[PDB]
Amino acid sequence: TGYDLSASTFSPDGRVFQVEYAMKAVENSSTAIGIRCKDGVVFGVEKLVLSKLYEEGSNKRLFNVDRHVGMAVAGLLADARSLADIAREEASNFRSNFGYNIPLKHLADRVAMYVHAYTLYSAVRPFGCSFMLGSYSVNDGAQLYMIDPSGVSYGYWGCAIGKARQAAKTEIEKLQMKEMTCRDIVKEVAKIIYIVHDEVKDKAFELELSWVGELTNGRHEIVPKDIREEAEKYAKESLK
Amino acid sequence: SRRYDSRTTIFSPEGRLYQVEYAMEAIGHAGTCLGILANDGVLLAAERRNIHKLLDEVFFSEKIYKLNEDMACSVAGITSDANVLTNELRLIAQRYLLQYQEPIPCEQLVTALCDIKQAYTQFGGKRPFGVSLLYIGWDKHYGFQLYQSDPSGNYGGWKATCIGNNSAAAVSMLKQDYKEGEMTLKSALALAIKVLNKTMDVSKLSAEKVEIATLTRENGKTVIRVLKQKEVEQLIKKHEEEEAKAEREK
Amino acid sequence: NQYDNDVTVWSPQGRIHQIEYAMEAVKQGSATVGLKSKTHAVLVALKRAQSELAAHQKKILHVDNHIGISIAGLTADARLLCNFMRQECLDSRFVFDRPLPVSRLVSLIGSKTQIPTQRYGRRPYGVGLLIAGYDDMGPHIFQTCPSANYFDCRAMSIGARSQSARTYLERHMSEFMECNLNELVKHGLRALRETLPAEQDLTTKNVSIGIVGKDLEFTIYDDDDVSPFLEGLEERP
Amino acid sequence: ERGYSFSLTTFSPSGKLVQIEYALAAVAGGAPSVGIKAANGVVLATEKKQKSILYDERSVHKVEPITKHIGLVYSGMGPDYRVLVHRARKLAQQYYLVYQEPIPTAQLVQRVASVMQEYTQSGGVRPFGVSLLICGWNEGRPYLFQSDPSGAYFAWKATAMGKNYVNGKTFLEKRYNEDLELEDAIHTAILTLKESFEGQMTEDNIEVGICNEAGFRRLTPTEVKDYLAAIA
Amino acid sequence: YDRGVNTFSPEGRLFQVEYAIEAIKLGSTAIGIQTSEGVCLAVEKRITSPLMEPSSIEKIVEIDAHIGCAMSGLIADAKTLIDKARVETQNHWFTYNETMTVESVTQAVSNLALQFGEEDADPGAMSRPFGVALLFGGVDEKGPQLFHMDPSGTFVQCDARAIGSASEGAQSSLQEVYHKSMTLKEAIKSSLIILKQVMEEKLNATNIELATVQPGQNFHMFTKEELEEVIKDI
Amino acid sequence: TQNPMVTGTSVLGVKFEGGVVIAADMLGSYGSLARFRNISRIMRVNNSTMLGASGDYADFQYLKQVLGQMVIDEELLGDGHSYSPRAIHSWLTRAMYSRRSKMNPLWNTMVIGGYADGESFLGYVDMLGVAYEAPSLATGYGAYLAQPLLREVLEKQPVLSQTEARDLVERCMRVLYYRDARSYNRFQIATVTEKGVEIEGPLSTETNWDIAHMIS
Amino acid sequence: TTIMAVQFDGGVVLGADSRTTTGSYIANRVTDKLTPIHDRIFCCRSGSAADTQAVADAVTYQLGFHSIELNEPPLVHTAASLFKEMCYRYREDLMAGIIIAGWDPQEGGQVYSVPMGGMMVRQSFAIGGSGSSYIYGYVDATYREGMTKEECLQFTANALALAMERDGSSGGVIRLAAIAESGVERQVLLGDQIPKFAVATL
Amino acid sequence: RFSPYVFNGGTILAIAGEDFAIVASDTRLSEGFSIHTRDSPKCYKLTDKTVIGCSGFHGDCLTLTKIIEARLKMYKHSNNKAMTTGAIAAMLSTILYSRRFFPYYVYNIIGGLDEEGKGAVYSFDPVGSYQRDSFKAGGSASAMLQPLLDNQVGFKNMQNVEHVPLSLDRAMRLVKDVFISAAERDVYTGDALRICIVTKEGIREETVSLRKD
Amino acid sequence: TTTLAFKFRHGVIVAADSRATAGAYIASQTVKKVIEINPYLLGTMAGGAADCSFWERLLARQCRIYELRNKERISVAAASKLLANMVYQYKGMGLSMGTMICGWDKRGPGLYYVDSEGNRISGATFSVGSGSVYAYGVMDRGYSYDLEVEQAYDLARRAIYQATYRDAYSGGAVNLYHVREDGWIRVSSDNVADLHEKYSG
Repeated sequence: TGYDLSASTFSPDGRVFQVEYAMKAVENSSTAIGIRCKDGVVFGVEKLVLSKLYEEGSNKRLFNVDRHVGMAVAGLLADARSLADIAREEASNFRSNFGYNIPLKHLADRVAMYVHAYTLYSAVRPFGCSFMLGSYSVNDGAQLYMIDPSGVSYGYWGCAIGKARQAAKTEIEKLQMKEMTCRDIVKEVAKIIYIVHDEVKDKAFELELSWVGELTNGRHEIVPKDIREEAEKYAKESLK
Repeated sequence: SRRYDSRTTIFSPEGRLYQVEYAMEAIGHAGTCLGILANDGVLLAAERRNIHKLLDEVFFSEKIYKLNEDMACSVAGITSDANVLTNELRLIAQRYLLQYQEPIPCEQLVTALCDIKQAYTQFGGKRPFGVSLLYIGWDKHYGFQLYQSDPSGNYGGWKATCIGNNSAAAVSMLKQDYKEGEMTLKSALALAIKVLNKTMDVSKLSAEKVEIATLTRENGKTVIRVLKQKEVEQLIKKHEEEEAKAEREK
Repeated sequence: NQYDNDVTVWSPQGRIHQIEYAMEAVKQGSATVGLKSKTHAVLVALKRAQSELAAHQKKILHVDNHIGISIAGLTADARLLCNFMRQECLDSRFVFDRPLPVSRLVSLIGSKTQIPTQRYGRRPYGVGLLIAGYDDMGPHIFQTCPSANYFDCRAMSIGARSQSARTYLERHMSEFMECNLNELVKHGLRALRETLPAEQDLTTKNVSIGIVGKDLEFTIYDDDDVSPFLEGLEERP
Repeated sequence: ERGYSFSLTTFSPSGKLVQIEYALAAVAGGAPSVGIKAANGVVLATEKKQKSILYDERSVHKVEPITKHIGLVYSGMGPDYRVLVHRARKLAQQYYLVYQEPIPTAQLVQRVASVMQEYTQSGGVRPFGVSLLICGWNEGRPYLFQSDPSGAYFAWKATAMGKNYVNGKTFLEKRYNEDLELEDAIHTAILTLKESFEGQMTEDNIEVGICNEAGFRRLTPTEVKDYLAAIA
Repeated sequence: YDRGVNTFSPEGRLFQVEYAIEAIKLGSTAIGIQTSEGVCLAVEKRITSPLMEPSSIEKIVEIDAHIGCAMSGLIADAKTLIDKARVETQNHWFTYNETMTVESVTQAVSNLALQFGEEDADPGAMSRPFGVALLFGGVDEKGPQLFHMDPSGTFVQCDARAIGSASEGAQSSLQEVYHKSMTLKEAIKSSLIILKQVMEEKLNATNIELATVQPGQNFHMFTKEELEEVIKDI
Repeated sequence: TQNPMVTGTSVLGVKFEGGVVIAADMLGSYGSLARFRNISRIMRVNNSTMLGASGDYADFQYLKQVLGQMVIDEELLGDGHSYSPRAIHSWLTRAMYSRRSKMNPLWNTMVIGGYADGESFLGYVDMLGVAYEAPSLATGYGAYLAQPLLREVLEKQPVLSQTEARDLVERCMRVLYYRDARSYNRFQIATVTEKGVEIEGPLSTETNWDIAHMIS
Repeated sequence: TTIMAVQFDGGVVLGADSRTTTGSYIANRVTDKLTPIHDRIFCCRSGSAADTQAVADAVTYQLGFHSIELNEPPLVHTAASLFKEMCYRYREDLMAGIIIAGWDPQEGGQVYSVPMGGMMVRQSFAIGGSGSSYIYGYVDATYREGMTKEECLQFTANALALAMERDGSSGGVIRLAAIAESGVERQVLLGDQIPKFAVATL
Repeated sequence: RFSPYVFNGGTILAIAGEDFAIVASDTRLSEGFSIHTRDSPKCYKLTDKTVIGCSGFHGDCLTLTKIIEARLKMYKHSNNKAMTTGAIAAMLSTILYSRRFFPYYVYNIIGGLDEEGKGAVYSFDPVGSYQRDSFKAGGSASAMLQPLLDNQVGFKNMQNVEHVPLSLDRAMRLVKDVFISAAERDVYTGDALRICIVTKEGIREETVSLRKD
Repeated sequence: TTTLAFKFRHGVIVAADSRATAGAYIASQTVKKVIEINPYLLGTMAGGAADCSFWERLLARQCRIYELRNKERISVAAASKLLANMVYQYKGMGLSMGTMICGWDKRGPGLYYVDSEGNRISGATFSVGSGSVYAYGVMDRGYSYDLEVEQAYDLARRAIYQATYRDAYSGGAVNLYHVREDGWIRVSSDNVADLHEKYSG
């Protein structure tokens, strides 16, 4: 008590236990991974099937916040939707005030500042969501920034957020993703997400996968269906 | 904010209000103020506690202020609350003067102050002004008239009253030795000296320890005169002489 | 403790106890089973009454001619959100002269319900909405939990004792889509029937439906006009 | 930003503002300072004990002016002192704008006292943790004012805030004259500062401001060490 | 203090609203019966002392010429809601040249109900829920109607309802003696006999307030002579 | 907007089977001065809706920016839907009416062509907020020069082929160039059909001046 | 005053007249009408002097802060768009015409015009000011695409000299500034150096 | 200077029969000296028992029509029943006065059936004064239509003439003839006509060609 | 536009023409120029018909609220003051309304006048409208406080007939209202042509 009741107070050592609980709430959620390559940035997010009565593509953890920026989220999904709305509002403001699409670096910086702004007052609580934003530009290339619930944004060759994030990171380290090809990296993302998924822990599951990059003409999009079955078959084969 | 609020603007289980009770207690251990009425004027006796030799003491009065052209005040308690209260009282008194082209009646100004103090106790979430106010003045409707107000917002009209330490003893001395309707300025002054000597017996009557003020009506003009240090010495000498005479006759 | 007396607090387990209380309240609400076909979507709710004397207060609200909702939880918050959604629908019809699509309506209400999860001293709307609507992309069924999170669903059951209805929906979800309107409403009615125990009966005087179709505007049916639907119904399993 | 509307400062059962007492304790724990009056001016002195010489003690200043005729020093927290002196500067500038005459020191101290009282009685705010020694000259007269975190103020011929402040007050009382000159005032102030410096004062460690009919001006280390040499 | 105004229970409900319902059962006993020939409202006055004027003790209020209301609970808090309901009905009349329907009046009252908080809206708003249960009896295009307004905002249309100190038990007995084809005279007789049976004290014309709404006549409140005329047979 | 400072002249548009065609000159006139002569006064809402604009050009730029931003928002929603040309027409109408209601209107007259669900739509809105749909539409002086000929030929042939519509629009642009001071010999034409939206770059019109020798 | 900007292959050349008149009297006979927003972006201002100064200063503020946020130099199109928004939002009381030109790594030498009203469009050659009307023929008959730095400078100087000697609201000296990857270099043409043309004395 | 109002033309007429209501209007939209289109009916059906005829400034016409639609929907949701003709008239009058200081430059006619199966025609003004009359014509040619309606439908200023209540066929023939007459002398009307028949059987829409000029 | 009203021993009589014109054109000849605020309170419309109707309806709503709150019929003076304040708060805003309100209250018959200018005047006789200047003549020359009911009726009818005949903005039919203790009674609604033929013969 007193040191973990609000985000406006330090621990006797100077810690923020509300933000730590937000980190817990984003860790215990389903996995979400984002891999950037020399010609694209891909996202593969893991969807928990509460019941088969749901639709495929329901409660998407993948948002399209700008014409060329995606958003893979984990944690509280309503909070993720609100943050995606804020991100697209910021992108709209930048487009109106500067006449061109916002760069991913400044977008992520502004969104992280906004997130941190709601981690300072007792009148609000820190966001229970972490999110990775991927974009592409002709002059910048493929870009991918991961953002914590605390409000820290860093560029990641490849990041994972969720329960099996560290395992996904470690096994994918064998991939030299910084100069790879987006199409095959989609299949490798399907692979890694299948291995890091715990079938015993979650018997029912689904995958939402997408990329943005030069093959997309620099506009964020979902994976075409045919590539979806082909990547699914590759992942099934890699399950061995 | 529920846990960390002080909620000073709510009731109490037994019906009292702890904040005003604590304010009154603090005023009780605060400085001594006395107001008295005479047939030709009204007198104030204020006691200053911090009397270090390092004081510049250049001010005409410390706890006694002039609300407007024809009314003076004596404060008891927190002097910063006293300053902000006094200049608010001056502001509203001059506001009435502007609005009506007539000196603001003392009862009017006291009622307005008690209204704002009561409202500040009523809500706002802030600790109440822990300062007691004792107002003297002259008006067209009642002339010489003095009131004592409380931080709770309650006021009363008195012929003479005292606030501070030994308030009960002081008011007993007034009830015993005040000649209603037959109190001249000299006898009123002597009674005020008696009270100042008795209600604060520790650190017996000293010239620099207290300040004396008078308010009279000369030629239709309200005159507020602060008795100088030589005057206070004269009061001390007169009190010593009269006490010696009374004891020798005893 | 102190992790359950406020909305802006973080539990050590990573949860909000007020959200848990709201999601308990939505289950404590009355039974409502909604489902859809390839062309039509129908909500079936059983209207609880405070006593036998009460007339089984309506749980299905008419938010638009093509969209309808059913509530489970706080009635006042449900009514407030229903007014807010119908204001959005009329705003869309006034601005773009088109029916506001169901998916965007549900996203907008989710965004609206997200703000109380962050605002200090602000409570979540303790009511769950089953939204049945029809638009250019066919019928759609959504369940907006008081947790501010919406789920697109073919067939959802909310309220107390909903596990039997949920099992029925999971069993027959393969055949919900291709059956016609009367078979669809019969399947929903049988799910609501299995919701309740054997001794109680699916009486016509305490059950209501709200159905929207390809050509059918969202219309609500009550005791007298659900009687043709309550024809040939099998006894309680 | 919401803003708490409940005053953090509250009346204790005895009526004592124990929070204000803790503010005064923080003042005492802060760096000491002294102020003294002469027959024709005021002298303010204080010590700036930084860490090891890696700090550029010249870069930062502790004695601050408000106008050409008013200066002040503090004992307590520098963060509070900065905002307080900045607000006092604004108040003096506003008064000069309105009345086209220099701020009297008494009125400026009254405004600062009103600001402190507003801080103490308002909600969502901490009381200031400083005690100000304010020197001023107006109408051919000197003025030195003590202002406490409680919001009150006094006109003190000599004062000493900080550690050993009561002993500093007694020492000033013993070594204070009614009709001393500015030179005697500087001698007394430096004598008190060295008697309560605890660590072999230096011209850099002592910063002094003088206020007289010529205005207020801060003594540079040259004449500072000159006076320390003359006083020994 | 500690607990807020927007705090639920571990089982998922507002214990403040539960306290409001408890205060509802602390309120005065009221009875309302709707029939095909109108609707009747009754309430026990709970006279404290004979010095208190029975005129100022009236729990039945006119919302419009065709609507009457019975209040139980914080009678002081109920008058603000009654004024709001009347002004809303008159606004509806001013806008649409027709008398506002009783159901819409009840829905609007529910809209006003459960709208409070510390920092959730304009500061000049409510802090606590209304602690009054209401019975809206009226006549409109849908014939005679009767609505139970719960302070929870869970408005109900009910043929007959008893609320207050003796709400339960008395409501069951009223239901047992209530039928679906009763006349207005039968309704008032049944309500009066049930109220007399459940009275905590010996009742007379100075212990009860009676009013009715008819399909033809407007909202009429039973004076003392007609009260004695209808109570002498019971 | 109080006064239009730079103004583009009329915009023409008709509907044929399975699509619509719109045209407008590429000149932005600063009153009587033709400062800009290659700007685009036609904005593409999406692959099914397109706008042609007259009146002030700054207000047109602002309107294009807002419409593009809101279409981007709709695309980002990803609900599988698309704003119909009817919806675009209604939203422009409502924005114009709100803008006049604040007594700061938009000095622009817009023609909204589109083709969705096998329906060719051609909407007309103005600064003052009047809205309607017609088989033939023309703003400004085109409403007096081309719109009469448009209406006559459309009454003669209720439905005309795509090439017939293109030829008719070319002739009407020729007439406007002859008899309008704010026109330009080079104009931009565009078509909205089932394949999508196509803007046929800069195009010119043939001019006949044989009557210039008839003066005597 | 009169302002003239032309882009060359890899950069831009801008020029402005040095006359500002409060009626028939010249307020400033050497006034500067080309202001560096950034190291490779300049704005040619015309119209209300106070409006131009306020707009230029506000744009310098906002674009500098935006460039610091991006950690990268801005773009000519971005600056021109921000001028467009600023002028459109205040077209009622801000009455000015600004030519926005310069070089950026991604697009190269580019010129935009935002006259009174708040509208943005790119032009190979941009002309503004009260004296802008008299030189449309000369620029149309003299300017051809594919020019180099020096010949753009000479052509701009000639056009601005014609405008200033034919316009009573323009005169004094002419300030030229060439912006490219090499940097910004600015010169003033005064008196004899200004290109004087033949006069039809009879 | 900017003029917020412009007269787009159009004529609206309505006759309230004993068991039916007829509301007819040309489909000519005008602006200054140019005609825009030959199809823009001024009649808009709210319910099966109420239709509105709105003429004048077309922008205000469209916005007011959509406002009436929105208020109809809100009232329908609130009261769980459709709106009566008198309720719609009062609501539209309140809406008109809500813009008292920015008047709607529109003329409105409320044609419908009440609960008693009786025709009801309500005339309005730009500000919101309304009443119920058996027959009313408004718009461009109100002055050219009112005397003929008064003499024929109301049988006003006639001797030795008994008062037969008008039938549907008589009303239809009369409205067709009166617009035939109006399209000649008035320039703001003609080239088409849309007629809405409000009866217990529903709303019947009939289109008739007029003077194509 | 022509309305008249006058009190006398047996109550108050209000008469009004039924012609409303939109400029030089008669818009309608059946306008109910007398507004029934309550079954016991009457108003009129003169000048802006829509403004008069809206303000009379709002006054009706306000007085219904007051009656429900205070269990008393609203005083005519109180209603007049409330309407005067309501109109006066929007003075100089283009409002052109003027009306007299009469009724029976605790102080017997009572007639007050209010206008868009905020002028609230009591009195015995009033008339406002285009032809009110004419109605003054007949009303004042035939008025008596002790007139019988029929004499009041035909005096009001004759005054309205004269006003409608001489003026051109007044005509159609006369609407006659008698306000007594219980409330108002629609005395008659007579066409001006029938009135003219009756008065001529």
